[PDB]
Amino acid sequence: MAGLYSLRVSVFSDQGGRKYMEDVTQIVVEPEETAERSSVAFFAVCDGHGGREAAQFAREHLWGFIKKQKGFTSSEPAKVCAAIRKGFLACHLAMWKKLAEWPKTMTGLPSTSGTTASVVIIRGMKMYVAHVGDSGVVLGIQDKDDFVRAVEVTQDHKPELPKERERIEGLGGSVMNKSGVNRVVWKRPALTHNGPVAASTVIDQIPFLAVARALGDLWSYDFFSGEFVVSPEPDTSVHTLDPQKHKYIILGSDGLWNMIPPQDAISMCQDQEEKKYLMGEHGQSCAKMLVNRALGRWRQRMLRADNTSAIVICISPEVDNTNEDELYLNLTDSPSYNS
Ligand SMILES: [Mg+2]
Ligand SMILES: [Mg+2]
Repeated sequence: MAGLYSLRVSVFSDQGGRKYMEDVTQIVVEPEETAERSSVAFFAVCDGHGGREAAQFAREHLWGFIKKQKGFTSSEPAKVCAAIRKGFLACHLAMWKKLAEWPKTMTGLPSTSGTTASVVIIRGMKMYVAHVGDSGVVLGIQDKDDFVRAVEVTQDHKPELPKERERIEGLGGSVMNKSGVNRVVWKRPALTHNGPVAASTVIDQIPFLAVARALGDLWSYDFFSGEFVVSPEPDTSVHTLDPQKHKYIILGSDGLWNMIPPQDAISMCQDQEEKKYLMGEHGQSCAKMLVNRALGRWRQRMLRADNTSAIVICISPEVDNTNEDELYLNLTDSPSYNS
């Protein structure tokens, strides 16, 4: 069952109209002694907020925390998903220890930085997907066909999602519509012995987050229960890749998905793939095309563009290799990339 297929990967991110770039992306391909030096491929999009520090920390450390966990190289998927979940948690817990080193807010309080994190890990014919937040992951599947259908395989962790609101209200928080957007409302401040700032002023400085799960956001720690109101535990899923039917995996931040719906995005990739081999080295990758398309829609709607990021993975049943901004991967050939 050790199947042969190829991937072609592109990635692009743009700051949009924001003053800082807090989106990050990551791609790591490395041989696994487990799969007899067949390579595992890790892809991630992290949409940071409250400062770039958390997203940058996940960029540098999330994959290492994941692949260290017991059961990660197990052949049983339930154990792989369990290891991936533990790696998210370990990365979150490592940020807590880093918090003193991250820059203070403009009022002198500890950093409020946090980040969504969406991860795709391909090993063999299996695709593991883990996420916290709203940087969605979309598959394209061809059922032959000249139409590729989008499938959304992650659900955004919005505060008003019922499972999330239940968890938040159970810790003593609330979910409130603030200016048309539902937000987590937490009023329990992080109090110290040596800190100067007034407690009532700490309370007013607590963020109102638009996601209910993230890595970081350590202000959400609940001293009473020991839980974090903004949860670092990801949803996990496993899918069997069928190179005859699966054609695309898109990971993206909400800068992309707020402008470009899943089917629009998958149908655009299907159109760009034709063009990409007519412009050759100098056409836009699918990822670059998606980001620029979203930026065009932000502008056309007269809105400041968010940070916008995408990773597009094209799946091919062939294993025979011209776009300079695309990485070709055959995982049974032990490629190494950024590793
Ligand atoms: Mg952001
Ligand atoms: Mg965003």
